[PDB]
Amino acid sequence: KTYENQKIVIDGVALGTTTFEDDELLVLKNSTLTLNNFMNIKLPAGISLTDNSVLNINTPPDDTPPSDSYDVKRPQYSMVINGKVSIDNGSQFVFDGSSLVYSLGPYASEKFLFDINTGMDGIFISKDSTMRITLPKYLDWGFSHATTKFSGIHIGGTYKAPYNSPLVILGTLEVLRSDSRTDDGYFDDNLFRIDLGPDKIDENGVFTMKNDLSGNIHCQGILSFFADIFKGTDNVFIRTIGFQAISPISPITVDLAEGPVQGNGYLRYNVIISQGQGNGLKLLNLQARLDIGLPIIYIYNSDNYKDLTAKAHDNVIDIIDHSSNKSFSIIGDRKYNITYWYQQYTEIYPSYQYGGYFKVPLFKKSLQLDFIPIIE
Repeated sequence: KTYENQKIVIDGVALGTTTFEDDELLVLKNSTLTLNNFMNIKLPAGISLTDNSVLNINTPPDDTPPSDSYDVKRPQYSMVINGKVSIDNGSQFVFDGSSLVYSLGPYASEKFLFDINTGMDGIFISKDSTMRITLPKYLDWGFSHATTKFSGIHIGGTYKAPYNSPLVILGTLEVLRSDSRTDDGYFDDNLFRIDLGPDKIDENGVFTMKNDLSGNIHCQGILSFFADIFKGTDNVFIRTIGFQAISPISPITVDLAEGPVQGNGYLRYNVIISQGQGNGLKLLNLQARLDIGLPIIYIYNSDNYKDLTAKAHDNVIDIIDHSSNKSFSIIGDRKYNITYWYQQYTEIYPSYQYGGYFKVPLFKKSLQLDFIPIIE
């Protein structure tokens, strides 16, 4: 169903349904389409906006006071877009989920689903355009609290051989929190993980588009990478609270001004990298402060876990593998002095980091850095 030069608001309660389904590609040209009062959006063929178009999705209002037993009996919210996403010529996709307020983090992770999972045609935002997503909030039990259940959203697609799912963000991708920083000035740990990109990238498979991640990328959550979505883009610049490179990533610059995260009485950065990472990662606003824990965590496997160590010189942080004698550096913006220590997980007490839309491999080891005072 195509829409031309129109302004239509489609309303679930007026219509008598909380499912808004469209089986054909949802095409907008010079139109503003608003979807209010829907609990389920299913667009298995994707959306295609152009010529100053606007897709507005607003989670239906809720005045219910946030409670535990309400969260159990709550209907589920789910928005799944498949196929392809295209936003061209100054168009916008504006999702707002602030009306959705949960009492506990693990409940938010199952009663809220936001899944852009495209295929061979991928996600495309022209540099004129914007994709803006305002998240729900939850009141307790965030990333610095108990394990396993970590709320997330996915922006990307799965790989289906031989077709990669491309990610082309020339414009603005912006994910916002609907809650404010705490009264102490920091975002608290009531975060969403933002799974960006595909599960894997076959450099030899087909790209209906090479990836390009040069646009305005600003995510108020824990970004999560499972494939090297940055290879082939120079001068990537990401503003986020933290991130999670579960696969090695190519050179980018990440600005952590919105970190560190406040939770359970302490501050910490949420920066994880994994085995295979090597040279090219630049961090901005990584503060060198004793009251901030875990500036960098490095997850890996080894038969001799002591093989990986860390040392900082001035503003450079070196991760050293003494087995292979290779080393790689993370380049910050201040003078750092660090110590390192280890965490080791087992097949029966595993670590799955902050979770993932795709199944996170088991990293039995974890090299953890911490700030120590600088030698005069």
